[PDB]
Amino acid sequence: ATAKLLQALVPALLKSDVFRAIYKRGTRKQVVQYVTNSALQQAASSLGLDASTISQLQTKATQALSSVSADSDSTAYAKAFGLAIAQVLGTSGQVNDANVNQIGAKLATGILRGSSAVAPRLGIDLSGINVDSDIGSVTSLILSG
Repeated sequence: ATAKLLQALVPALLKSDVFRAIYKRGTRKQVVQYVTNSALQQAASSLGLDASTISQLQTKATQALSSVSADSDSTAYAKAFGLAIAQVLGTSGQVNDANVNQIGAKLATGILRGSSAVAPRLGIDLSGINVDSDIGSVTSLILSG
């Protein structure tokens, strides 16, 4: 399900105003790693995944983040999330054609909500950003677009 999983999740992250405000060009690497870890724990645990699968997701996300340059834009971070998620969940049995879009929407929901919950205390101002509407917009992209 790797292709359809990327096609659901990554466009949602690319179209998200929350994601663009948090995963900004030049963000300190430790700030990105922290928010990513927190967002993936929230998103993956919402799917009920076992702890070993979540650990593998966190390792793969760290490896994907290490490839993102300091001059890269938010688009490169969205792709890194997709790479790690598709590497861990694309072929194990957690995701198939019947649920791939729904899994993408639930992961996008958890990544956006989980990132927004911790970004302010890491110094990232989310003033003015309507997370509820942002999440509704990108899940609607996945289910209708």
